[PDB]
Amino acid sequence: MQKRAIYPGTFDPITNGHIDIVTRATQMFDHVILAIAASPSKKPMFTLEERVALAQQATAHLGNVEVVGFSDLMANFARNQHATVLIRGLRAVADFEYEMQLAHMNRHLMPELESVFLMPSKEWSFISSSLVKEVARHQGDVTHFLPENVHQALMAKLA
Amino acid sequence: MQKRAIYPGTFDPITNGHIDIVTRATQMFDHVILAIAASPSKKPMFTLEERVALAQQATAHLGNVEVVGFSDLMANFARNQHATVLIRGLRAVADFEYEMQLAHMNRHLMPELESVFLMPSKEWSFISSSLVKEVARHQGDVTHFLPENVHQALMAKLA
Amino acid sequence: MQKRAIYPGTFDPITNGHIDIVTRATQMFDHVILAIAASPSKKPMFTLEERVALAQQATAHLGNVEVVGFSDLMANFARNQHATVLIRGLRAVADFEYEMQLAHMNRHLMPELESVFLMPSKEWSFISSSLVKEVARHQGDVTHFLPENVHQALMAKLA
Amino acid sequence: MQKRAIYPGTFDPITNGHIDIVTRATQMFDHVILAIAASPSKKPMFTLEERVALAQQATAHLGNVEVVGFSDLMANFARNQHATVLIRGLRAVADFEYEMQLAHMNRHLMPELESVFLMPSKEWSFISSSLVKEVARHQGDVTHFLPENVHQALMAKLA
Amino acid sequence: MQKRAIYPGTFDPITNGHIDIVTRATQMFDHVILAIAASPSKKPMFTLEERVALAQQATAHLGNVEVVGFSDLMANFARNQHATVLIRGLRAVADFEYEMQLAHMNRHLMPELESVFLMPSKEWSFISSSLVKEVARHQGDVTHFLPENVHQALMAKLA
Amino acid sequence: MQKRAIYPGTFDPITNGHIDIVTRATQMFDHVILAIAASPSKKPMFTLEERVALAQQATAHLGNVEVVGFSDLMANFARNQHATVLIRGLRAVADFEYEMQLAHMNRHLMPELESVFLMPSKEWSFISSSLVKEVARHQGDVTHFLPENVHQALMAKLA
Ligand SMILES: Nc1ncnc2c1ncn2[C@@H]1O[C@H](COP(=O)(O)OP(=O)(O)OP(=O)(O)O)[C@@H](O)[C@H]1O
Ligand SMILES: Nc1ncnc2c1ncn2[C@@H]1O[C@H](COP(=O)(O)OP(=O)(O)OP(=O)(O)O)[C@@H](O)[C@H]1O
Ligand SMILES: Nc1ncnc2c1ncn2[C@@H]1O[C@H](COP(=O)(O)OP(=O)(O)OP(=O)(O)O)[C@@H](O)[C@H]1O
Ligand SMILES: Nc1ncnc2c1ncn2[C@@H]1O[C@H](COP(=O)(O)OP(=O)(O)OP(=O)(O)O)[C@@H](O)[C@H]1O
Ligand SMILES: Nc1ncnc2c1ncn2[C@@H]1O[C@H](COP(=O)(O)OP(=O)(O)OP(=O)(O)O)[C@@H](O)[C@H]1O
Ligand SMILES: Nc1ncnc2c1ncn2[C@@H]1O[C@H](COP(=O)(O)OP(=O)(O)OP(=O)(O)O)[C@@H](O)[C@H]1O
Ligand SMILES: [Mn+2]
Ligand SMILES: [Mn+2]
Ligand SMILES: [Mn+2]
Ligand SMILES: [Mn+2]
Ligand SMILES: [Mn+2]
Ligand SMILES: [Mn+2]
Repeated sequence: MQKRAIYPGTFDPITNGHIDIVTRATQMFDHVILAIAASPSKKPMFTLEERVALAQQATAHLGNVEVVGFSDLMANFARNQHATVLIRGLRAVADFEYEMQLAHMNRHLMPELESVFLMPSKEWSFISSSLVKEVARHQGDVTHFLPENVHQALMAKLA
Repeated sequence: MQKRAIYPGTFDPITNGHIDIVTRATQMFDHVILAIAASPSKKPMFTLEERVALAQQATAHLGNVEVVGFSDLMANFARNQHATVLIRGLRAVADFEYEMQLAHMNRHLMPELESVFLMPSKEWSFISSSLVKEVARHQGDVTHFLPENVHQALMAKLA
Repeated sequence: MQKRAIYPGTFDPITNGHIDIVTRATQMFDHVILAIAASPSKKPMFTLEERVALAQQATAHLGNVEVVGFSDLMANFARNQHATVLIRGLRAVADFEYEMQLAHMNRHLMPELESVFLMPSKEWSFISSSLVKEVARHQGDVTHFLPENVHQALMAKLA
Repeated sequence: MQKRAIYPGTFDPITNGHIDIVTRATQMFDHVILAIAASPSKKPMFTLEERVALAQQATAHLGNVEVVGFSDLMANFARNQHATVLIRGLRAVADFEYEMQLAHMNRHLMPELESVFLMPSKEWSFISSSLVKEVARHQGDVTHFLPENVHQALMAKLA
Repeated sequence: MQKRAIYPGTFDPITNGHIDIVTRATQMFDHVILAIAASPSKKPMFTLEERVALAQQATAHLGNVEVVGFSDLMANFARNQHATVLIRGLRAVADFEYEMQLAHMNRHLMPELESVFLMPSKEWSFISSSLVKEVARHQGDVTHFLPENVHQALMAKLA
Repeated sequence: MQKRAIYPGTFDPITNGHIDIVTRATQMFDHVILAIAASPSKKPMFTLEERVALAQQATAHLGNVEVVGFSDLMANFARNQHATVLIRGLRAVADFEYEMQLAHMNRHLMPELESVFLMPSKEWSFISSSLVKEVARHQGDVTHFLPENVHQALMAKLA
């Protein structure tokens, strides 16, 4: 079957953890939409424009990945995009109770959208965009957790 | 014995989950005070006035329920109201560590107030007011999680 | 109202933690039935008869407590005891998860039997029958965690 | 793409929860192998042959499901079945922790076998084979949690 | 060996829980730096100056404790201070997933800095500075959780 | 100061995870006692003598490590070894809960024996003796998770 999956998030910025997850998704699903939310939600270090461009570059090597931005309800977008699979990354440091809440709400909103939880490499299982941003903003080295293009952009952002 | 119990919260707005919990409480305790906190805590979608009126309507069918608003320390109000039972709803997606912290603090503040944790129906075990508000604010259908009166009020609020 | 509550468990043996919980229960409800399950699958250290005796003496000072043993389905025994409140203790977090399962199953078996979780004192928040037995198997001093009569029995049973 | 997925477990016995998960799997992948592990260390109630039979009938209505038993290393069996997706169900939180261990071990044993966690309906989020057996050992009504043929087998096995 | 340990935090204000942890640290390590972060992070009830002075007084009886303030990355300061041990208090109500995330990030940033988790007395295992501040700000008694000097300062702050 | 630390466990068998933890301990304290408990109730795969031998060789490269077996109460053995630091490893979250219980019990038995939790590398954060044995029972390759001598022993023991 030709499944269309959606992998939503703020990607602010996209990390090696995100790349790990989306790469794993492309191996089991025909088309993967990496959906970037225009979430002013607490000042996106990067803007949607930057957010999208960085993601497009970091996943350019992935043939069946499509980077697209969206506003408001993720489920409404997933429905319009005809996605039937919702990719969620599950870190060792994940808020499981929250993921359950989100998945059940998304199922209520769009039952035809099935939540699929993927696990990243042990290497990226203990980090997050906010932690990375916080560390970088406070003069810490986060080179190891980001694609080269994102690393360069981050330095420009904090300079 | 004639126990007086208090069921505190922001009820912003009251949901079917809250109704579930308070209804279960009225079956084991003589008088249940549904206490609504005037918690400006991050802009109450609804005002205390609205908050109270909506709750009064949603629990009007419950004979031994009294909806009352209060400000500042919940324990101080519970003490003045002569409550000896503190109702706490325990969702499957609850922050247990937080509930423990809260209960122990409340016990220090008022040892004569006993924390009672009740469990809602599987139906409401994965939702919360903030999630409901967030989904509704972003164009999602939350009709299923609210009493009719609250549903109508919510639509007016977001229009 | 005069509610009848049941506090089921293996109580092998009953500890100060159990005493703490049942005591809190007697202050909320008219009559409390401390129900000891045979639990053959657990290969209890003490026989049902022994555990019943131990608990009886350990709770003799509590006028409205009744100790009874049972091998039936807890739900059926609860219904037959005319109990409408099911008491459970919440100390540690992985207990909560297991407790929700039994609670939802028990609600399925007897919907009018309302689950009520109570929280023990900080003093007994880290003990369990199995841990006390483990320490006692190695001759460690567990006098602080058990009722006088239970400690003697545990000592005599292990030597 | 035509992916082959494997859904391993002890299935002692298979429950509606398992049915829920495998069903969600058949809607995402072309072929699903419901693999029943011998699991001698668990001292299963039903023999491998019995569990296989039970599952076969319980999933007969699902065209792209295949039930097979195995005593090999799950990873090796997966490779030999030509599966590239490993299905796992996430109901409760302590499962998630244990699941990450097996997932990371299995990824170490077969890196191309991608772990996929699915979430069951709220309806079966609190049941397990062991709990159903426990209730059944006490003659409790478990018809609601098992496929018709499994319930009969469970009844006949316990009397 | 002569180990130099660092115990970082906002100490806003320092509580009996903090005193408990730092006291335990001084018993196993030669020199303990109680590092106070100048974290404007959501309006420090107390200023760094106040924060430091209160801590110095509350730990004056501890000979090998040095109270020092720092800004930005904790790891950068720890490195400059030549610390090889990082003290983290682990409460029963701790965000473990967060502690893991933090520890792994700190290990990436400074591998020569080893994270050591200490456990406070049952007495302080269910509280935190934010909860204490919130309760006090809302007219609750928090005398029991603070050193006398902090208690006096807190009352002045809220008057 | 010259502290003596004890790292107790069943070590059945000792894994790279254990090696990771004890190694971190030797860098903080002068002398470390890796204490292997008989743990008859666990029905260990290897005898105490075997586990001691295995650990001795597995930690021979660590000058300040001492391997000893014991069947006494861990607290008493710690006191008799003149240890004032109790080393424990924290990998997964349900371990933390169980660890707090033993820690509080051990503090009750020997208040001057301070509990110290260390965190293993991401590399060994998902392994355990039981999981390695489980994989090995099915002939899976576990060379990556065990010291050379332990792997041989495990291979020879299972065939
Ligand atoms: N390092 C990672 N490994 C695996 N999954 C991840 C990782 N980081 C994020 N995810 C997952 O990707 C999705 C989107 O996450 P998001 O865009 O918020 O980035 P984030 O790192 O989680 O941000 P933040 O640090 O603000 O929490 C979520 O399902 C999340 O669990
Ligand atoms: N759906 C629900 N089922 C059971 N208990 C609930 C539910 N929603 C809230 N509660 C409980 O009722 C009490 C008050 O909760 P509150 O008023 O904050 O609503 P809320 O849904 O928890 O809000 P929020 O989404 O902002 O977290 C708490 O003890 C909470 O656990
Ligand atoms: N120390 C304690 N504090 C609070 N509740 C407790 C405590 N010990 C047991 N309980 C609760 O009492 C009920 C019965 O528990 P049980 O009879 O199994 O004793 P137990 O200590 O939990 O045994 P075990 O060590 O085998 O787990 C459960 O709901 C349990 O959560
Ligand atoms: N009710 C359920 N809902 C969702 N997933 C489930 C459910 N029961 C089992 N699973 C999942 O299916 C897989 C196999 O589980 P298993 O065969 O052990 O049955 P089980 O119910 O988990 O047994 P037990 O009661 O012995 O723990 C696991 O990944 C498990 O998480
Ligand atoms: N009562 C306590 N017992 C043990 N450790 C504590 C306690 N309070 C704080 N800690 C630990 O000390 C360190 C610093 O904590 P912090 O300075 O943020 O105070 P805090 O109480 O955790 O603040 P907040 O209430 O805002 O969360 C952390 O590692 C934290 O876990
Ligand atoms: N891989 C690991 N990483 C970090 N700490 C570990 C690891 N394995 C064990 N430990 C810790 O070492 C101590 C002793 O553990 P133990 O000897 O039981 O081995 P184990 O792996 O935990 O065994 P089991 O598989 O039976 O649970 C415990 O404090 C435990 O948390
Ligand atoms: Mn996130
Ligand atoms: Mn809430
Ligand atoms: Mn128990
Ligand atoms: Mn299972
Ligand atoms: Mn904090
Ligand atoms: Mn262990």
